[PDB]
Amino acid sequence: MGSSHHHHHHSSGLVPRGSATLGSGNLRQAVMLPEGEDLNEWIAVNTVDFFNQINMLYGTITEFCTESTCSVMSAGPRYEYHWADGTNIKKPIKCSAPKYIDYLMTWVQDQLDDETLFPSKIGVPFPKNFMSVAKTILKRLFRVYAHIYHQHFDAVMQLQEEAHLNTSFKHFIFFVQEFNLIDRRELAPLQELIEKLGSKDR
Repeated sequence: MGSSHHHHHHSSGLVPRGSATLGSGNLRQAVMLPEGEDLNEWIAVNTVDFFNQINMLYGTITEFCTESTCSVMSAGPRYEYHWADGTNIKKPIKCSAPKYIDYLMTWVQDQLDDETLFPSKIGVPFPKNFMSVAKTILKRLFRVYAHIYHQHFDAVMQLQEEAHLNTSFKHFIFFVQEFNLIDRRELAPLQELIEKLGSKDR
């Protein structure tokens, strides 16, 4: 009615900071054969590296994957996901991300440690066997990678470093593109995520 006085000042928004930076240079050499090495070896060399780099960053964000939200996966005695063979492998069972991922990284991690598809001794045919086996491995590395994007994109940011996922994607594409070994529809689900993200250079 008369002379009243009222005021309130407040503005919160303190964002935390303190992330580390990895100085990975001379990555170009890692994209193309070293000086002059065999191709069959190159493929096997980059596989362990590629899968190791992708499998490594996923281990930090994989812990984020929670809830049944995983399109339901097959795992367990009664029903489980088997590799190599493809005779009826699609049934609903209790299986989370860290669970299905295990079988994904397991298979891959196995071959990298299974002296048979790698160069060591004479026996297995690289230009025939290593190709079929390697084709199943490469497809697995990317497939699992996308998991971080779709299944838990936010999880990437929640871990401070997010550009890492996108950065590694370049080497995953540039590498296959440089040698021209791309194929399958796996490439389809790529132009979309790139367009949505955009292009930030400056």
